[PDB]
Amino acid sequence: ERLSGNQAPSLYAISLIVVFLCLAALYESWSIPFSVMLVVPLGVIGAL
Amino acid sequence: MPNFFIDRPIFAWVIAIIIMLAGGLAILKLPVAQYPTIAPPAVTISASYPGADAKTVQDTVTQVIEQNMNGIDNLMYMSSNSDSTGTVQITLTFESGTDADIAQVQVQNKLQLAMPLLPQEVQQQGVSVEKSSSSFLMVVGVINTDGTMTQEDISDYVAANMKDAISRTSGVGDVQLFGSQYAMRIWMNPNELNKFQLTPVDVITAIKAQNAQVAAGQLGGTPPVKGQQLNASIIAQTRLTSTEEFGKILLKVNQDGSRVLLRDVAKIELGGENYDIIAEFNGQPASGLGIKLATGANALDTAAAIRAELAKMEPFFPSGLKIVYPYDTTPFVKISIHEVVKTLVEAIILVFLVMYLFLQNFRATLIPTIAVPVVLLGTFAVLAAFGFSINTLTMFGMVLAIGLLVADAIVVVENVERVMAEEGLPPKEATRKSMGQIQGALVGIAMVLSAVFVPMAFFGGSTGAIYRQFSITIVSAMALSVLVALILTPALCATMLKPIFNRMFEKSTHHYTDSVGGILRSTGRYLVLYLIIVVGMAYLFVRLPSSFLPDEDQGVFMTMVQLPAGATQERTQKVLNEVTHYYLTKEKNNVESVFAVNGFGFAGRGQNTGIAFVSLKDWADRPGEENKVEAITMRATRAFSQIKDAMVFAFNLPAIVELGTATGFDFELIDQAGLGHEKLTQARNQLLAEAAKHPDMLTSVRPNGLEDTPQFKIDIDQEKAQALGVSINDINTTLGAAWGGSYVNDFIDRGRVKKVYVMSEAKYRMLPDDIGDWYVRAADGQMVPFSAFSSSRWEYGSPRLERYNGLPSMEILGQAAPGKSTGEAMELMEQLASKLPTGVGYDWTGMSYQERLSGNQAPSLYAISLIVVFLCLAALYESWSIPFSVMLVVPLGVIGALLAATFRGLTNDVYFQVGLLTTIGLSAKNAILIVEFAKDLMDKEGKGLIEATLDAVRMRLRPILMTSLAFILGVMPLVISTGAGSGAQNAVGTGVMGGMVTATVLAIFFVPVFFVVVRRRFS
Amino acid sequence: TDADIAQVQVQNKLQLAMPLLPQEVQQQGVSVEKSSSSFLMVVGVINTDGTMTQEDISDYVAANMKDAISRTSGVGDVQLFGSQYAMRIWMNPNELNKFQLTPVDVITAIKAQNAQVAAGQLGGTPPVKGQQLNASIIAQTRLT
Amino acid sequence: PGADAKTVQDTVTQVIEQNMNGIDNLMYMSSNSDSTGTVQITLTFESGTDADIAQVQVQNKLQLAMPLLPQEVQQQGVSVEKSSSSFLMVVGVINT
Amino acid sequence: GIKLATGANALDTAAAIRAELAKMEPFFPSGLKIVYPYDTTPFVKISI
Amino acid sequence: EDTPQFKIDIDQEKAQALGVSINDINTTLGAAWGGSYVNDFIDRGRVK
Ligand SMILES: CCCCCCCCCCCC
Repeated sequence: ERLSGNQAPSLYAISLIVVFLCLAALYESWSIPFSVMLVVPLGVIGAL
Repeated sequence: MPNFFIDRPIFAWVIAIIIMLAGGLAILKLPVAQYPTIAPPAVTISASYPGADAKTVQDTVTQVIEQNMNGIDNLMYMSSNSDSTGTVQITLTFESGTDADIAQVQVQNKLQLAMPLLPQEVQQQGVSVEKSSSSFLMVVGVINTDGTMTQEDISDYVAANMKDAISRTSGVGDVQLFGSQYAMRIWMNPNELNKFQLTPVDVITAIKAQNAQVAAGQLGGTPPVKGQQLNASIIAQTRLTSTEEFGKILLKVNQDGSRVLLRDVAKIELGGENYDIIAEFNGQPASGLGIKLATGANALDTAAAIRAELAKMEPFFPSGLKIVYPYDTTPFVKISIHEVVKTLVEAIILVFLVMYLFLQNFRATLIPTIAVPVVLLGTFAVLAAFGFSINTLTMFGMVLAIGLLVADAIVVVENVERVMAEEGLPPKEATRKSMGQIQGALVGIAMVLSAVFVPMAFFGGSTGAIYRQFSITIVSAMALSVLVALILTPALCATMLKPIFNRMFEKSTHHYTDSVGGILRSTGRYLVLYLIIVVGMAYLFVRLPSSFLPDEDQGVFMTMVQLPAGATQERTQKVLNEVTHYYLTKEKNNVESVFAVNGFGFAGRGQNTGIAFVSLKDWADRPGEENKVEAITMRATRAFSQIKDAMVFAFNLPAIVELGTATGFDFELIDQAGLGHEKLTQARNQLLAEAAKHPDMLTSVRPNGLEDTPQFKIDIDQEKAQALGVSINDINTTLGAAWGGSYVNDFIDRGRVKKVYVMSEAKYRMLPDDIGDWYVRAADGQMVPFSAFSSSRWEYGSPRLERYNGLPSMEILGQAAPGKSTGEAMELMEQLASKLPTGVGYDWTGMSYQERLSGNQAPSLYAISLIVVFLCLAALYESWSIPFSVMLVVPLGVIGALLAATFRGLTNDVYFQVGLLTTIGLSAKNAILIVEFAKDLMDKEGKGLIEATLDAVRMRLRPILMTSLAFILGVMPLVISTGAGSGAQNAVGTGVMGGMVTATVLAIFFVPVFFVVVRRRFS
Repeated sequence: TDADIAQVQVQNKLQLAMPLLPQEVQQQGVSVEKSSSSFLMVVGVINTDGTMTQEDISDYVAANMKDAISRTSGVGDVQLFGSQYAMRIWMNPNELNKFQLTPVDVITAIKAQNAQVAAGQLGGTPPVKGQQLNASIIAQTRLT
Repeated sequence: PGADAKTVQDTVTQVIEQNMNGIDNLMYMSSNSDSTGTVQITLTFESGTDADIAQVQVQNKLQLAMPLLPQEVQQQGVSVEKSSSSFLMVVGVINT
Repeated sequence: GIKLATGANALDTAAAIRAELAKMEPFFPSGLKIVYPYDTTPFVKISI
Repeated sequence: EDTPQFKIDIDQEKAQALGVSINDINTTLGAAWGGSYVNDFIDRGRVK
């Protein structure tokens, strides 16, 4: 239990890096992925 | 594929970041050692039978064990020893790739079923099945300053307070002591045993009785009575804890009412379990801790954790006890890898300066400053995929790989700059024009260079384990370099490379094409000049000594004193006090410390054998070529030549401590017909005296074992022992326990189980006249001397007996003469051994076993190279006779390496053979891009075969000088470096840079010769 | 099933039971082995002249041939069609009767007088200061 | 058999535990020692380890501890089992 | 009589038994000869 | 939690003076109060 909750923050970090780079390698623009990595806090707040 | 990046510079940036993030989190999770596992897996059975000579050990322990080593998988050979110390060492060597944990359990399960077949005293000592990977990470020595703690006071403190937590602190493998802990120690006095009519048998019987453990049950146990209210586990007489309690042990009571106790006939100390080895550190007494390294651990992080833990023990020590470090190769592996990472980082700097010389724009020099450290990082990400480590072998694979990386980002980076010059193409339209040229002969670079290095990982058997460490890390830095040439390289030229020094007036005014155009007029005069190079490289290659790995200054060397036969422990301690005295009054300015071990040497463990762990100063505190181990061991061996009644040979460590040597063999001599030991020595002396009359082929031939020594036979008469009525199992027990020692049972000291030994006191077992002080009871109570039933004599016997594959043997070490190869010396030895007496065989072991089973692998895998390199170049061009123009550049790079190795004193070790193939790699890469352009100018234009060759050579002249000048200067500190780890980089650096001088100064002339001469033959 | 691990798991659970066996079973050798049910081959050894009997060949192919074949990789176990030599003592109940001897007295005499004895050393460790000699002491050996 | 819990603690349990180091993948150890004389030493490995590679690595350095144990343990035999702690099911048997 | 271990190749084992027997033949006493009265592996080779 | 125990303490030399052996004592105290596995028998075809 203190291994799940201790590595969780690093799961959220490397999962946001991958979805950022997969987005920039598809829609070209560096500003595109930044348009949508701002939408992640809008959906996390309803989850919790 | 590189033209898909017409409009995707970002998608090139994404998967460049992915390679830098795969390589970034790989370095932080990758093992760091000095060397990989080169030696094949080997498992050592160690048994011990105290008091026994070599024959009692062999006939009761050694043959019984090895008649049960069967059904074990992947076993190459097996070889055992039998000392007069009383020790067995059976080594079982397995094939490469054998799971050493699986093979070890199979060895110990066949031995666990053979434990009821061994003597009971061997079962009490316990056999050990350990994986022999003998590489001391670092030796923790422990000494007292003033001295109240003796040899065994320190060794018991280490094993009870220091050994347990060093076995912790993750990354530590097995630990191993220089000494033994305490034991309760009964020194018998045969005068009182004669006086009270006791034997040593009566002493042994009363100690097993009055020191035991009792199961006693419970109060209110199960089934109870009804209405029971109480449980209590009851405790009975436990083991003894103190020295005073052993003295009070009743032996017998005389009829007049007197107690005959143990301390009345003996004296009882608390001493070591054995007294065979005594260890000193600068003369004052010491202990020690050899430490091994685990799997998947760093060698730089455990030594930073052991030493960080020994600082958390130095408060709690007794006042006087400190820690020294007589053997620590970790500063050598810390510097010598950091001095290769400095070559990597200052290779990217020299790219940045060479390309600001030749090109005069800042925005172009950033482009190989990006693409070269991406492929370096991606090579670390693929070593973790294969499961490798950061070691010396895979870091010089980097250094040699940074000639290809430099050559893959100078080519095309330059070609984009060239098509922007002769026409005003914008930087995106010009980058596609470069992909019309450098695309197809760039994925042919990727596949010709695979066939140079991929059939090198298939070299087998503890020498191809070294070549596989180079061949993975170079094909990795060649496959990504191409992948980083089509992607994230062209992209960096379509962007950030903006359109449109009195040296260009000298460089571009070159009469090179005026020279080459006169060479093509006269090709026959220089075609025979090429044959002088082919014969010149086919002679310097043959006349060259062979080697494995260069000698290096470890900071620590060795010294081996070996006394004659029958020598004692004080007579060997006398010489080690004269060797320690040498290094502290004659070599004061070089050596910090000397750790003398009296008792153990190469493989014997007699009292006439000793060794010293001489550790030098820091390399920065010890300058000069005169102050290295190449000279210090030379200049001490001169000084230890006039010492008498000893052989004291100071020497340097090898590269891998557990390999053999080059130009040297390792020979066995088996008696496969039951001849005997004296029939095998006469076959051994016949072979050596016949191998000494071939001095031009065989040098330094010798036996590895020991020669026969006088030993003191005692001989019981049987009727004299029965007419007196004494039993032989009382006679042999009195002789064995007193003179040899007898482990009896255990006791508990400070909550720690420790042994109890029974042996005679030292002043009653030194001489053959002390036999007359030992009497034995008869059945009726008479004390009978040993002279009353037993004579004695002196006779020869073997202090060390060897067996090989279950049959007796005598190992023979030798080496080839200066100027001849090993297999020529190895076929002579088996022409001499076919003239031996009938029933004597031979076999090859060690490194000679590997060299025999892998004979035609070097010309048979390079034959598969030359077919695939031919086919991948016949694929690239449109003709079958087009590969020639390229394949004949191979003697042009090798000729400079064979010169640069003989004008310095080098040798074709494993660092010179990897350096050839990376100069064969660069000369063939440059030759492809010449005759690619010259073949395209014939097809897409109307160039007539000399207009094509001269046009293509002047437009490839500029990059072929950039990647040569960047990589001469890159490895140029490697040929000048001295001291700290510079043995390897002088070997890899010199054979490269002298070999690629003659690939850029002469290769730029013969490739335009070969492109024209070949296709006028096949027009 | 990985038969390497499946044969470790057998003699894991067998060495729990092995000290619960008769002593004569243990000193003959208990063996665990990964093998086929039937023979891969048979290697027959004959004598083409007649200087060796049937039990002279079986001793040679056990002392000199059986152990190196069983160390060859792939060989599960070896079945010898014969037996090697033993020192074979054929007692006689009438002379044992005539001298009031039993087979126990035969066995006890052989264990005493056929022994390989560990007898120590002259000048072994820890020595007296000034010791100048070191030599092994040779007591009884095996009968040959 | 028939030993105080402190006596098996320093003659048996610690003797095993200073040898159980260097085994690959190790999360923790937890041993116990009763007054019956019984000791079990759980060697919890980290998840993803082959439980049969780990069972033969804990076994080939258990066997170099038999030279250091009291000799009464070698007749009962010190086991090593691929282990478990919870019951999958209980099968009861009654009489009617 | 030679039993084959579990998993071992029958032809690689039989070819490795003949390599050991060839090393014992130089040291036989005179008149002693190896015969091959039963071998299941020549079927495996000659049928393929 | 810490149980009361019953340390019975067989003194050596008092037993040595009375003429008893310690090994007949220790197999008397153990067999009576704890029990002793002697050997095996066969109940309905099983070694018990
Ligand atoms: C992504 C590039 C992977 C390169 C892998 C190198 C393979 C080398 C094989 C050499 C023979 C074992």
